[PDB]
Amino acid sequence: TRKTPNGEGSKTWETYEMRIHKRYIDLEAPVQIVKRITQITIEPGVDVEVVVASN
Amino acid sequence: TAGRRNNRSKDVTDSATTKKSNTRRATDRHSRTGKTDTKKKVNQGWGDDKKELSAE
Amino acid sequence: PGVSVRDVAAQDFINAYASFLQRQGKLEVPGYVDIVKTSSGNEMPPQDAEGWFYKRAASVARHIYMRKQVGVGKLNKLYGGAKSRGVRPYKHIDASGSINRKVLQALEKIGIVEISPKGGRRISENGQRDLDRIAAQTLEEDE
Amino acid sequence: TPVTLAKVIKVLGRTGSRGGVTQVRVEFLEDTSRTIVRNVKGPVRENDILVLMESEREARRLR
Amino acid sequence: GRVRTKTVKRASKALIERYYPKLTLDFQTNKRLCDEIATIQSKRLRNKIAGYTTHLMKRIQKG
Amino acid sequence: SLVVQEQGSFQHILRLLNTNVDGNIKIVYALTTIKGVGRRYSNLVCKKADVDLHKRAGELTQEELERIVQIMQNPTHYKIPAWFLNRQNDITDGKDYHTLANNVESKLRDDLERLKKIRAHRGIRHFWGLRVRGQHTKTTGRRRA
Amino acid sequence: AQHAVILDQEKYDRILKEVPTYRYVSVSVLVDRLKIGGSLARIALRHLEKEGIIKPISKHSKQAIYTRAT
Amino acid sequence: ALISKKRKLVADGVFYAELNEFFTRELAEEGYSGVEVRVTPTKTEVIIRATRTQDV
Amino acid sequence: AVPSVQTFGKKKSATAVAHVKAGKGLIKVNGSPITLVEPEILRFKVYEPLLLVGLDKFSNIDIRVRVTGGGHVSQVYAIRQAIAKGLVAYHQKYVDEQSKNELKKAFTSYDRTLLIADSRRPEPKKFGGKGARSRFQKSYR
Amino acid sequence: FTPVVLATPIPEEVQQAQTEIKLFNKWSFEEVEVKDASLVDYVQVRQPIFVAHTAGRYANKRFRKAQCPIIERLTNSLMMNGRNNGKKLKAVRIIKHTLDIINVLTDQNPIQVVVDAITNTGPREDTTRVGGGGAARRQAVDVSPLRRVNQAIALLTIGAREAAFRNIKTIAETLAEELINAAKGSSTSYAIKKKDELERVAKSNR
RNA sequence: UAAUUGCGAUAACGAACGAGACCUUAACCUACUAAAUAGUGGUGCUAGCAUUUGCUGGUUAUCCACUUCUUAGAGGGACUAUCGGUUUCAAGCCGAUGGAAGUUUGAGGCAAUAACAGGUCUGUGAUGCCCUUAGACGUUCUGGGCCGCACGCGCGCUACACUGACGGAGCCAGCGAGUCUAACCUUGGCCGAGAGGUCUUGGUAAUCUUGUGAAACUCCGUCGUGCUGGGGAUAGAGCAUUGUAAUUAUUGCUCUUCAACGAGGAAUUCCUAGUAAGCGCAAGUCAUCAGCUUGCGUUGAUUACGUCCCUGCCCUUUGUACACACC
Ligand SMILES: [Mg+2]
Ligand SMILES: [Mg+2]
Ligand SMILES: [Mg+2]
Ligand SMILES: [Mg+2]
Ligand SMILES: [Mg+2]
Ligand SMILES: [Mg+2]
Ligand SMILES: [Mg+2]
Ligand SMILES: [Mg+2]
Ligand SMILES: [Mg+2]
Ligand SMILES: [Mg+2]
Ligand SMILES: [Mg+2]
Ligand SMILES: [Mg+2]
Ligand SMILES: [Mg+2]
Ligand SMILES: [Mg+2]
Ligand SMILES: [Mg+2]
Ligand SMILES: [Mg+2]
Repeated sequence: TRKTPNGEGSKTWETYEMRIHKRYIDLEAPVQIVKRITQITIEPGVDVEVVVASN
Repeated sequence: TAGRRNNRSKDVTDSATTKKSNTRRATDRHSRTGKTDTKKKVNQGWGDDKKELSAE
Repeated sequence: PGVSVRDVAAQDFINAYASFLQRQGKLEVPGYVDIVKTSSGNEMPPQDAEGWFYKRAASVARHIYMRKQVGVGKLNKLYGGAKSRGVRPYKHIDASGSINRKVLQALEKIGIVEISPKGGRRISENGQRDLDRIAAQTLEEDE
Repeated sequence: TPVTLAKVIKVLGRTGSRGGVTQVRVEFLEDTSRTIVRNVKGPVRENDILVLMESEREARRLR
Repeated sequence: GRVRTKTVKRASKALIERYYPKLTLDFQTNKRLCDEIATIQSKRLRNKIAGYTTHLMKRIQKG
Repeated sequence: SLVVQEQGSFQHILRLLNTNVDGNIKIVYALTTIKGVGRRYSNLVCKKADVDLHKRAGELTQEELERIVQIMQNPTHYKIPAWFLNRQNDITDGKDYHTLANNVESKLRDDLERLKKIRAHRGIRHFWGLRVRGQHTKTTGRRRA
Repeated sequence: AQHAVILDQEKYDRILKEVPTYRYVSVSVLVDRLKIGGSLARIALRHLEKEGIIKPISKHSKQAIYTRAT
Repeated sequence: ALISKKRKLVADGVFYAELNEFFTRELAEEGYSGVEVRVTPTKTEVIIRATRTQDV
Repeated sequence: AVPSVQTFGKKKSATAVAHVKAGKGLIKVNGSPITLVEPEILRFKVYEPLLLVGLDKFSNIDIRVRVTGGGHVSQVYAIRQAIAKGLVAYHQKYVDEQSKNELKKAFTSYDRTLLIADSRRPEPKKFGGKGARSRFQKSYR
Repeated sequence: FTPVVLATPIPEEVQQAQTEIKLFNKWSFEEVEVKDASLVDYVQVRQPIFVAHTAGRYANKRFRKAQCPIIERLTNSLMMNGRNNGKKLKAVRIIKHTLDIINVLTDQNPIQVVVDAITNTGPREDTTRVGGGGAARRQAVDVSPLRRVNQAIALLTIGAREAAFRNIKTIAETLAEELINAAKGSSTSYAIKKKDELERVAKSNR
C-alpha cells in the first residue's frame, strides 16, 4: 500500500507481510492419551486441529 | 456550425498554450490573518520558562 | 540395439511421423482443415494446405507418449502462441480446442491414443509399438 | 610512418575537467632510459603499452 | 569500504589489554576465545571484534 | 521445390474485378489489392479453386483465373463458412454477402447514410467527421482531415 | 517489384556459366548478380546442388554458404 | 467452520483488531491497557489488562 | 546394490540433479541422450566435461540427469555442472584421491563455473521504477 | 586418435577433434597471433573455447573485462540496439556463420582475421574536449590499449549493423564483409574510415 | 570511509542518540532433526523397443531402505581471511590465491535533533470554528455527466521491419491467489473456426487448478525490399461474454477496410552485473474492463570504476543593520 492517505508526494509504497507456519504430526494412539494430550499443551494463539482416521 | 470541419477553420484561443498562473506562492510564509496571538496567551497554554522551577 | 522415441531428436521424429500418416491415408481429417486458423492468436492459417494436421497429430502423439496423461486444455495452452493485440501489448492465448480435440479422436479411432483414467489421454500400447517403430526407422536414414 | 612503441612506467593522476584523461610516464622498448609523460584516453594500468604517433613531445595540464 | 566502528576497535583494545596470554594471531581460535571470555549478542559482531583483535595482535608482534 | 521454365505464357499485370493486379507477385497476396479481399479470404478461395499456391499471379491459366472470380462473389454456393464473410444477415433482405472491389465502397456509404437518414447518434457522429467508436477525443486525433 | 522474380530461360544458363569463380554463393549473393529475387534464389540453391557445382558448408534458414566444385 | 487457514489467521487478526478497539473506547476511564485472547475448546477467554479492575 | 553417487548443479534458479552409478556408460538427461539437448548452439557446452577429462572414464559408469526450474539457457549450465561434479564425486568415495584431484585440475584450469556453483541472482526491483536499478521517467515541469 | 564408444553414442566428428585439440566450433585457436604490438594481453586467444557463450563475471573488476575471449567480446557487442538486447543465441549463431563466411574468403583463420580486423581499426590517438573556457579546442591524447580494443569492437559492429539495415544482405554477411576489409584496411569499411579520421583530427591538433 | 566511519593532530579526556550494530530476504551445508501434502534408489505389479545382461514409460500405498535434489526448525560460515604491494608502513587502500560468498556480501526494513504555513477536513463516528439543515449543501430513486474536442503539456503502448514479420514445430520459470452458510481457482469428456457453450470432477490448498508446457527465445520452411506479407490507426458488417442495464459502441471472436509512421529538431529522462535493456507471468483494482502499478522469473550485453565541467546539495571561512531570520 502507498504510505500517504492522499496523493501528494513521491510514490512511496509499503509492503506489509504476515507469516503463517503450519505443522502437522502423525500419531497412533488410544482414546485416552489423545483426549489427554489435546486438552493441555494448549497455547494462546496457536491453532491446533485434531483430524480423525484415514479418510 | 457543427462538426470537425467548422472548428478546424477556427483560431485557437491563446489561453490554450498558457502557463500555470501561480497566484500566491511567494506570499506563503506571510500570515494574511492579521491576527498574531500574544505572549501571555501563549504562556497560558504552553507555560513560560521563567516559571519552570515551579513546574518541575 | 533397441529404440525409444527419446533417442530420436525432437523435430526430425515428427517430420517422419508426418510422412507416415500421410503415406497412410488412415487419418480422419475433419475436412474444415485449410479454412481454420488453429488459434485466435494467429494471423494466417497454416501454409501446409493439405497437411499439418499430420504434423500436429504426430506432435500430439509424441507429447502424450512422453507423459502420463494430457488433455485438450493442455494442448490449447501448449500449442498456443503469443497473439499481438495490435497497438495493445502481447499476451499468451490458448490455441483451438476443436483442432486439438479432433486430433485426439482422429488418432484414437486410428489407435495411437486411448482415453486415460484420472483425465486426459494415454498413449496406447500399440501407439508405443508403432511410434518406436518409425523412431528406429529414422536412425536407419542416418545408419 | 615512424611507429613509436612505449611502455607505461607509472600511473600519475587524473587530469582534464571531465577526468577522462590520466597522466602517465612511459618508456620506449627501442632505446630505453628516456622517459616521457603522455596523456591517455581510456582505462590504464601499469606495464601497459601505448602507441605514440610521434616520438618527442608532451603535454601536462588539461582544462 | 571496510572500516571497523568505534565499538569494535574499543572492545578490541580492552581485549588485548587484559589478555595478551592466550590470544594468538589466529582469528579462528581468538573467535572461540571470545565466546568464552566475552559477552556479545551476535555471531556477526563477535567475528568483527575477533578479526580486529587478531589484526592488532598481528602487528604487536613487530613493534 | 523445383526449377520452372515455361515459355512466353506468363504475363505481368493481368486485370480483373475492375482493378489491376501485379502478375509477378505471389497470387495468394496478389488478389488482396482488390477491395473486399484480404489475406485470409484470398487464401481460402485460391485453395478452393484447385490452384497451386506456389504459383504467381503471372501464372494461372485463364480458366483457373476466371474460376477464382466465381468463388469470390458466390462464396456460399461454393461452401464457405458464412461467418467468413464481411456482410452477413444484411440489414434488409437478411442475406449474407461478400461484397467486393468497387462495390464495397458503396456498401460503406449505404450503411453510413442509413444511420444518418435515421438520425441515430452513431450517424450524427460520422457526419461531424468524428471518432464514432466512443473513444476519448481530447488528446488523440489532431491532424486528421 | 523490380525485375528478378521470374524464370527467363536466358537467366537459367546465366546462372550455369556464372556460378564458377564464386568463392561465396548464397541467397543474397544471387540477388547481387542483377537477377534472382529471394524466392527463386532459395530454389536455385537446391537445384545447383542437384549435381555438383556447389558444396554446402553451411546449414540453414537466414544463412546459406556454398563453394566451387572440386 | 469451513475456512482457509489463510483467511482464518488474517480474519483472526481483525478480530483482535475490533476487540482491542471496543475496549479502548469503553474502559479508558478504568485505565485499560489492552487485551489477549486464549483459544481453547469449550471456551474463548478474553483477559482485560486494565489497571483498575474494581470498576470493570 | 552397486556403487553409485548422486550430485546436483544449479545455475540461476535452475537445479539439475544427476545420479552416477556403475554402468556400461550411457549418458542420458531427463529421458533423452546427451546427444540431443538443443538449445544446441550451446550443445558443446555440456559436452565439455566429457572432453577435458577425456572421452573414456565414463565406460564404467552410467550418467542420468533431470532438470527442473530455471529456463532454456539456465538449465544447460546446471546440467554440465552436475555432470562434472558427479564424475568427481565418483572418485571421492570410490576410485582414488590422486585421480580425483587430477580431475578438478583438468576442470578448473579451464572451467566455466564447473564444480563451482554460480552465485549470481536476480535483485529485487523496488518501487520508483520498472526495473531493479532502473527508475521511472521524470519530466520536471 | 583411439576412438572410444560406449552405450549412448558420441559421433565421429565429435569424438575426434574434441579430445585432440581444444579448438573452436571447428577452427584452430592455435596459430592466430596478434600481429601488432601492445594489443596483446588485451586480446585473448589461449585460453581456447568451443562456443562463444560464457557465464563468467567480468564486470566485478576493472581490467578483467580484457580476460574475456575476444571472439565472445565481439559477439556480446552484437546483441544490442533495443530489440536485440539479450539474444546471445541470436548473436553466437551469427558469429559462427560470420567465421564460416570469412573462412570462405582468402582462407586463413576466421578467428585470426578477427584479430587483424580489430588491431587495424583501433585509434592510436584521439582528441577529447578540453574547455579552456568559452570556445574549446581539441587536445590530442593517445588512446589506452584497453579502450583501443573496445572501441574497435563497437566500431566494427556498429558499421556492420548500419550496413545491414534495409538490405537483403544478412548480419553475418555484413559483419564478415566488414571484418574482411578491416583485416588489412582497405578504407572500404566503416571502421577503417572512422578510426583513421579520428587520427586525422588527432593530428590536426598537436 | 558510503558515514562526526575511523587514524592521526590535539586542553582535552573518556561517553550516549543517529550511522554501525540490529532485523528480514537472496546466496552456501552428502554434517544434526524429518516427511504419501516434497522426493530419490531398490523390489513387486506393469507396457514398448531390443534381445546377451539393456534402453524408455505406467502403477496416491504392493512393500523395503534413504534425505543428494524439495521443504524449515536448530546450528556452522566471513572476520574484507592468507600472502603481498602502497600509504604518517597509522586508519585504510589495491592486487593475487583460497573460498558459497570479499562492491556496507547483494537487496531491502528500521532510522536521531530540526525544519515546511508542503499534501490530506474528499479515509476516518479524528476534529475547532464557519455554513447549511425540510423548496436540505441530509438522504434516496430515475436519466445524464466525470469519456464532452479547433488546440498546448506529461506518463505510457505499439511501429517503422531481413538481429524481421509470418506458418509449422522444439519447449523452459518464479512471486502469487483460490468457494460457508457458498458460486472462488478450475483439470478432464463432449459441441463450436473462434469467442464460448454444456455434463461433470479435484481443491478451505506444498494434496486440485498447476510442471500454471508464460513470453522473449531455439529449429524447418514461406516471404525478398518494393509502405511489402513491416505497421495496425480508422471504419463497416456478424457472433459471443460480464452485468437489471453495454446506445456515447465494458471486454472477447470472425471477415473486410489497410491510415500515420522510412530512426525523429531544439530540448530531456534512466542506468554500472544477473545490473541495463528485451520478455512474459502473478498480485492489487475487479460483476465486466490494464496500454497502470506492485512483485516475480526468463534471456542477458556495450561502457565507467573516474573527475568537479554542467547541475544539485552539504562543509567550513567571511558579511550582516535579518532573528516572523531575504516570502
Ligand atoms: Mg508455447
Ligand atoms: Mg507454436
Ligand atoms: Mg484489402
Ligand atoms: Mg538437505
Ligand atoms: Mg578466486
Ligand atoms: Mg499552503
Ligand atoms: Mg484526513
Ligand atoms: Mg477523470
Ligand atoms: Mg515464430
Ligand atoms: Mg458453429
Ligand atoms: Mg502495406
Ligand atoms: Mg501484420
Ligand atoms: Mg533511433
Ligand atoms: Mg488483474
Ligand atoms: Mg491507477
Ligand atoms: Mg555573526
